[PDB]
Amino acid sequence: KIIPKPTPTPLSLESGMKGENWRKIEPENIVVITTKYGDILIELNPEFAPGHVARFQDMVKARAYNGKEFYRVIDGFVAQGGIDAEDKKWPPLEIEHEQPLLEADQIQLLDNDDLFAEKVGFLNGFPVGFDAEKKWLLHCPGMLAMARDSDPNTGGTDFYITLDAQRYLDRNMTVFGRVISGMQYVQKLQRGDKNIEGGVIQSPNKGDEMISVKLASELPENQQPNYEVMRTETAGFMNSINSKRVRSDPFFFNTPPQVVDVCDVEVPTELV
Amino acid sequence: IIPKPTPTPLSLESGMKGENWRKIEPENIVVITTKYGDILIELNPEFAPGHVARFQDMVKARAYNGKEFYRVIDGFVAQGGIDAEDKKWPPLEIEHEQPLLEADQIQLLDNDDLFAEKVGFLNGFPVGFDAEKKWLLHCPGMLAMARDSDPNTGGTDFYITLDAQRYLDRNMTVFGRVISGMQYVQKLQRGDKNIEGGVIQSPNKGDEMISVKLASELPENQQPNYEVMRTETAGFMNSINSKRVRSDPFFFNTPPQVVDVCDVEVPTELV
Ligand SMILES: [Mg+2]
Repeated sequence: KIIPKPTPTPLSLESGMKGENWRKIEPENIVVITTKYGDILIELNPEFAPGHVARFQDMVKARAYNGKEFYRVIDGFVAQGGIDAEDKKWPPLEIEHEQPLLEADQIQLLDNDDLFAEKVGFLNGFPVGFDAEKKWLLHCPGMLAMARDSDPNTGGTDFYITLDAQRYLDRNMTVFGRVISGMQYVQKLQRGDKNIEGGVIQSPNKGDEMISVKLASELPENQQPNYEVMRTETAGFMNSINSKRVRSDPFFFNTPPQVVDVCDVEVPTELV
Repeated sequence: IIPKPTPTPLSLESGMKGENWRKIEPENIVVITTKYGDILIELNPEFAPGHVARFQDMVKARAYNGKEFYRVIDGFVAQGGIDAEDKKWPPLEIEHEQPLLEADQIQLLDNDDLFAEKVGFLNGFPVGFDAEKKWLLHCPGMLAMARDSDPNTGGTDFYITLDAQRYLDRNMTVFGRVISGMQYVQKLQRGDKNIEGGVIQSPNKGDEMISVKLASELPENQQPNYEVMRTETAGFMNSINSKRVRSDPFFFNTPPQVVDVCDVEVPTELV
């Protein structure tokens, strides 16, 4: 029995210690992956993939990922990890590769070209593509998505983090999170070889361990890492875009083009 | 200021792989030994002969041995070098671009690019060009020379791109590409971009370049022999079209027939 996708919920816009131009990340949507290198922190996105977020939370709370491995890692591509097995406790999910575009959705359009989509921009701090009917998350670097088999509804336990942009995967995979801290540790993960079992790390060697995985909500509040994200629908966010397009430093005797790759735009995200 | 010399064409000596491949000359292979493993880089005197010669001189003088990747910003660049003033190594004239030659056999990428009107490949390197000039692209895993605001101030300290930094194109001397050990570059100790521009702070130190050598400094049978596919040949198109045309039923939404010039992998093999 494949688990059907539930209805999406827009991300909370609760004001934080910062101005009304920022939103609090809810603690249940913060995942802390502890590796020997340090902690990888991820913001989950139930606005695009509520079914996968719920599943991920369940597995994390159930300690299902503790001691598991990033068993498949290809440099410059993705770092993939999970239970590396089928478990009757965790049946497959319906794919959540895109969502209906809603009238309430406040997308900040990026007013320069993109190679893969006619329209790209930002929605609640996440990079997105959209058309008249649909919206989807972009496979920018540091995005969390669910691995699957050829049939779309086969994902549900094993995930990957993008090491570089993989835009060709857009609208074919369930993206349900983004890295907000510790991306450097993802980059330290033991690599496999793409020409050997598709990057699966081979015996006698094993991928680096997920020593523990928790939700911030599992910690007592006074130990919870408090994160806030700039609201990308505000005028203040444009600077984060115009700083990369308009480069006036005398360093440049050849003025750079007024263009920025949507996946290079950094959304202000701060620990509070 | 050391003036820039005339560019020199890359060797097209055929290898074990055949006439559609070229051997990389050992003098144009740099081996950076880290605690993680070896980073190998192919130098490009076709674009930056002056910087290549300088870099070769410093490597042979063992000037980089025991030095650090002292400035590293995740997703940006890993910068290393002597991190000091040295009278032995005066600044070089910038080599940020070269005249486009009719003899240049550029393989044009026939899809859009965000930063340049024409992009493609020249002797296994990503390039941009117009009517008059050609330049190397700041794709990931490219080696370039750090400098100050004045163009002719580079010459000792270099950086390796961790991700594409195309906005730097035509403003910096790019003079090499990583051909092996990119994963080790990604393991390098990081600094913090909001603290001294990513310079790693005491008591911590950047990871050490334990040794830096040219392959040519080794005896022939210990030299790593690398060959690169000639990008002007028809065989190279697959490396492009494999990523543009994805017909696998895995994709129920067929990807657009487009590839970022910096995502194209030029066949490069150890033999
Ligand atoms: Mg990139």
